[PDB]
Amino acid sequence: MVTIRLARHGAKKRPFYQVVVADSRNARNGRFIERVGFFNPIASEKEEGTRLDLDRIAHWVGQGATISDRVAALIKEVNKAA
Amino acid sequence: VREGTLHKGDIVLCGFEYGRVRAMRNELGQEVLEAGPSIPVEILGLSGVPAAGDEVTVVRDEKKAREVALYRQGKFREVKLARQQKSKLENMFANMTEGEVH
Amino acid sequence: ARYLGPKLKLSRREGTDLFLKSGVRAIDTKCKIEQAPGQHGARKPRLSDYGVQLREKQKVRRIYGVLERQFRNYYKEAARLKGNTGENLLALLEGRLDNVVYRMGFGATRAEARQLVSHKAIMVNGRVVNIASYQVSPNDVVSIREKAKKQSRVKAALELAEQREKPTWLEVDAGKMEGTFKRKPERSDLSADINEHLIVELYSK
Amino acid sequence: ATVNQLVRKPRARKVAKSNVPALEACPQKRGVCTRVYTTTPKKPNSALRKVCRVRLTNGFEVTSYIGGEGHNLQEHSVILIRGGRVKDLPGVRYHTVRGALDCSGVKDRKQARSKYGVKRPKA
Amino acid sequence: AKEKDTIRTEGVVTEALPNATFRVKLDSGPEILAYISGKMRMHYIRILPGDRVVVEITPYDPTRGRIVYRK
Amino acid sequence: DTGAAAEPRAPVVTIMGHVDHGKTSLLDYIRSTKVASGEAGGITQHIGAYHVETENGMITFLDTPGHAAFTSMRARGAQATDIVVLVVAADDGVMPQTIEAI
RNA sequence: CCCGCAGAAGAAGCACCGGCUAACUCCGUGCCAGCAGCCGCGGUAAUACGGAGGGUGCAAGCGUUAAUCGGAAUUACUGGG
RNA sequence: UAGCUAGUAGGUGGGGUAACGGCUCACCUAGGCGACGAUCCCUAGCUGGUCUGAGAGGAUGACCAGCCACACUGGAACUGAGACACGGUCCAGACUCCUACGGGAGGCAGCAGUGGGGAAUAUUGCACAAUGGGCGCAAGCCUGAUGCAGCCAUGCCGCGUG
Repeated sequence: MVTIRLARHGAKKRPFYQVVVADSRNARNGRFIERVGFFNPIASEKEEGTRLDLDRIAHWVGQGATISDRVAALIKEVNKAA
Repeated sequence: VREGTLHKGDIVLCGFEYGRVRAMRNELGQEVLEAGPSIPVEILGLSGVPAAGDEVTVVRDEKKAREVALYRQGKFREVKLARQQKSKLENMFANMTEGEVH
Repeated sequence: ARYLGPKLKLSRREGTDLFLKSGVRAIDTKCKIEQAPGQHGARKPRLSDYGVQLREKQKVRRIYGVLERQFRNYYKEAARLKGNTGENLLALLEGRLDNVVYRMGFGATRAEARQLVSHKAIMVNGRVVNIASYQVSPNDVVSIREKAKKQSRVKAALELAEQREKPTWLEVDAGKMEGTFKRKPERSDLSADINEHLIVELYSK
Repeated sequence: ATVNQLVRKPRARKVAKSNVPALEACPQKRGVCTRVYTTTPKKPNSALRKVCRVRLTNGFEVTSYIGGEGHNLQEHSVILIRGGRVKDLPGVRYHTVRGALDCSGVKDRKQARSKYGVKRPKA
Repeated sequence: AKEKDTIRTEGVVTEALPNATFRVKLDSGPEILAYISGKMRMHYIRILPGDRVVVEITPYDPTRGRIVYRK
Repeated sequence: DTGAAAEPRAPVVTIMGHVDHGKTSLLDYIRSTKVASGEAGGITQHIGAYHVETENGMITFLDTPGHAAFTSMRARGAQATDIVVLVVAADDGVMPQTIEAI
């Protein structure tokens, strides 16, 4: 079934996550329905680094998709306002 | 084994062959991890079949030990393969020796 | 990395000085210019059309003190940019950190400038920078940090620095061991020695 | 050619065969050899040049040049075999690698030691 | 550089083949295939069987002579 | 090691002579194995080392053929072992094998 | 990742130099030994072999070999006869 | 490699499948495909792409990712939402091991690793700390996926040997 989850494409010892809508059976790096944001935990002092289109995430929750615990935490971090 | 200590992580140099001990067996006893001062021990994970007529010694480092082994083996082949060919010289070139060459 | 060899042989082979030594005096006696190095250099060269291209590649490369693989990377970047490739080449070479230190006159020579940037004397916008190849931006202050401040190394250099004709694209400063890089070099600002179509031509074949 | 004809029967590239039957996307192969002769070249040059019949491990019998000054090689000996024609001799498309497997390097050679298999002189 | 391990010894020329190649029987050795040397070709000299010539032989291949010296 | 702090070594002992007559039997009796004559032809054809418990005390044993082809193994086994034993039978009293172990 | 200590201390090789193709002389050998990617060099003054000196290229790599495309308008539609 | 096709090509009816269907059967008709290359043989996992090239093109499909196929050889089905099932099952065959010799056990084209092949490609490593799965309300357990280290100038790039 559909799950909102963090996939890691970044370099060795510098994870850069791509928050993404995918089925549960597929591997972390594998097949997916669509991208929805990104999350850099390593980050830098610049303002950008956590981004998520909420109209997309609320749509997928409306279609019944469940949310991975990190992405669930990042949604309740960014809210309307952090 | 003459000297009474030994562990799995030891790098070993046997003749011109080198390597790290993968596992240890003392006769029927396959559970040994250490060596006594008079016990026989099977070594496993050593490169090649060594010549079995000589002294085996543990060494400090895998990168270095390997190099040493390589060099000594090279030397061994070298002298043994050189001199010989040329020497068979005259006879091989000069005259067809005898007949009963069968 | 680095040439490491005798400096004057390159100037004598190229037949025009490359400024590699040139601290205390611009001495004629040591240089022996246009006589060529080695046994048979006395004879007239009668150089080829391939050789005049290949010589000019070495002439430019030996000024900045680059190796062919690093120098090739500047050529690839200069080529993809709009406008003249030779000018965008010389802009990236002049944009080096070890080069700006020589232009500001903090170091006596380009090798001493590369030594000071390697030895972590030099800071750009308050970052320390190890890498000599580092690409300086417009609006970049540059300075010596406290450990390397007021040593015999910088102090002798700042004296002989006054003789120079003084660059047009940067502010010199240097009353308190710093400098500011204002804007890009352009073809008029930089020297007339280089034949710029010629060095680019050699990579075409 | 006419464009309807090229639609009908298209253009066809040459086969572009290799110079070495040793092939197999390999730079090096192995063999056990048999006989070492010293055969004359073609008449524009003169010399007696050292050549060996290599039986390759893939079952091909081929012939191969021996470079450098003398060699230890004879009878059954395992050598390394790289490519490269020598045109002055008949049909030799291969060279033995000196200083490899059973082959001696060239003793008392000083220049160009990348060929001839010679570790650098130290004193 | 060249080393002086090549051996020179005499023989009677048995028979002339094509290509300036000769079947020469040595005194001690067997009968060996000998090619003529460069010098004879250079000074336009040709030779004939039944005559006794100095024949350089290599230890590497003892089946190939070299006719060094004149008729 | 630092200061030469080496500690006792139990003896390695080698046995030479003839299989079935007694050369196997001395080793086989301590281990209680009944492995004597279990190799083809009833004869020992290769070297082996076996560590024993003599109740109380420890000893290691090395075993090798007494025969002609195994001269080099008996030369290495003598210098590797602390003690050599030579078994002898009254069928011959003296052998070509007995002076080689002397 | 940052600071401190000591002292130029611990750290440069590899190919090539007849034309093509950037870079030359001497000595040894004497159509022999051997070089050779191509055309070719060497048979008594070898800028092409072997050694040495000098030089050139490139760099913790360098060279050779094998493999693919390019040059090849040498399967040519664009672009041949 | 120029003729190839009897369930072959079409229809009706029965049976079958989640569902269309010669899917499978009975009966009826004589067609189907074929030089715009059928059939047969050789050779080949395919593509987003990579490499080269001014482009057109050519060569190529490692790594990364999508999809299909295979799981000692040969064949079949069960259970189940989904398999005719890589570490499930049953039988036959080859082959290895065990044995009281009657009869049984096993399938590294999983990660390490060894024999062998070959010119030549690695440590019988550490941890669920992180991402992501399986189960569970959850703690938690399991995860050679994955994250990491060890090894090799193999490649790219940076720096030094003043």
